[PDB]
Amino acid sequence: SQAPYLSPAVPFSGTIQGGLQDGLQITVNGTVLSSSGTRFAVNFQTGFSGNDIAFHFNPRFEDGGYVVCNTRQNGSWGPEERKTHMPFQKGMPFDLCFLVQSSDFKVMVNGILFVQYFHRVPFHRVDTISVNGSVQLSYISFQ
Ligand SMILES: OC[C@H]1O[C@@H](O[C@H]2[C@H](O)[C@@H](O)[C@@H](O)O[C@@H]2CO)[C@H](O)[C@@H](O)[C@H]1O
Repeated sequence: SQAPYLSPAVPFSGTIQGGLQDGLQITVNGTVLSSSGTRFAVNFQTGFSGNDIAFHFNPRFEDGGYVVCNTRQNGSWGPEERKTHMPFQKGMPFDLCFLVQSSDFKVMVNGILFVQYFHRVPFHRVDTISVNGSVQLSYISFQ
């Protein structure tokens, strides 16, 4: 029920005005760049530190393309999960939707379930979404 971020410049760090509460659905619509950059990441975190990211979703256009999901606590990366699926094209706007559940995040890419990720830390300590890399952001919205 929070008014969306329209065309946010991309290194971006903005507030989830009440934190992640269960049921919440968050769309990130953007478009991957053809710059030399070969990664971007959408991070759900505690604050603007970026030292503790409950859920780091990091698509990479290297090694053939693969997305890495992980969780940062006090500046130290837990074990990754990887899909080798890569749901994005350079040059095409994705509708990327994170749905918040009791046990997990369900990440839909263009309304098809891409990965589901199980919370390692609790989710209602998360107050900030940040995005960086070779992506341009049309919008981030809250539902
Ligand atoms: O796991 C998310 C972070 O990975 C970092 O690099 C990893 C690399 O992914 C992995 O293959 C292994 O070699 O350990 C590295 C530790 O730094 C990224 O640089 C970071 O941005 C996160 O994406």
